Amino acid sequence: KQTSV
Amino acid sequence: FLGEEDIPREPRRIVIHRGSTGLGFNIIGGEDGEGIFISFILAGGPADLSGELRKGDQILSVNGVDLRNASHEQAAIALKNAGQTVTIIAQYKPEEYSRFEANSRVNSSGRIVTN
Repeated sequence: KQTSV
Repeated sequence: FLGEEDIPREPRRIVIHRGSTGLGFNIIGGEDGEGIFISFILAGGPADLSGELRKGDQILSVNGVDLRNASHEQAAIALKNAGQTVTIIAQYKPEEYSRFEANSRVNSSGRIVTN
């Protein structure tokens, strides 16, 4: 999983 | 020049003032221990303008909250809801990070190289 913050 | 100097591997404190905007970086990991790593730094974002974070950096904590063993979403939630002033304790772990990105390895100076 990859999340932009 | 600089590119031949070793990247510091000790923990660092980074204070980012982003008001009500995104931090400007991507995180990967948080599955079964792994840890939370920066996989991308957005050009022009608060994290970039801090000049103190980079891909391969593990986020040890955000505003005192230990993220070493955080799950992906909770870590994301922690960062997104961190507040206007975000204090991150980060530590460069290229070997660990390299496991996520395809065809990536670490060179003698610690730089993450992708083939």
